[PDB]
Amino acid sequence: FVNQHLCGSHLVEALYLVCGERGFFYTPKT
Amino acid sequence: FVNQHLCGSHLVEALYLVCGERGFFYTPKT
Amino acid sequence: FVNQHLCGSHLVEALYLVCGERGFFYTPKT
Amino acid sequence: GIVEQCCTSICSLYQLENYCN
Amino acid sequence: GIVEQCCTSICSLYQLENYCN
Amino acid sequence: GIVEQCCTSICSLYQLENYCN
Ligand SMILES: [Zn+2]
Repeated sequence: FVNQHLCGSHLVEALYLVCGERGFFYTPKT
Repeated sequence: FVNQHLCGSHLVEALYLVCGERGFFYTPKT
Repeated sequence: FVNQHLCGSHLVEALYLVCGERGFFYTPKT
Repeated sequence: GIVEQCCTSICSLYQLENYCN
Repeated sequence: GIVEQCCTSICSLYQLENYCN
Repeated sequence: GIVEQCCTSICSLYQLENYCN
């Protein structure tokens, strides 16, 4: 696997693929 | 709901979700 | 058809649509 | 317009809704 | 190449078609 | 955090995996 530059919705697309049915948390800095 | 930073195709993805079966017009400045 | 500004995954989405079942090669500069 | 506002600044879903048919 | 051209500049669908199999 | 790292820098799929449930 390679490293990624991921902004915005692309980050959540990546989490979706990495985690699959495990699900995930999307937690930006506030 | 939160405010959005949307460029390029991301804008049309957002319109698709907001409008659903109502449909929408995508009208960039020319 | 119009010209395109395509970065990252947007490029592969475009190739997918242009090529369809023909398939395609995604070949970034190394 | 809306396309430019959303990209150069930010926009709300309610502003986007003005473009629904 | 095409990947870099499309991102740094612009490209056409016909230029992209050169990458179909 | 991870959201900011992936966008300002780069991140791996293994770093992302820390956010799976
Ligand atoms: Zn994007």
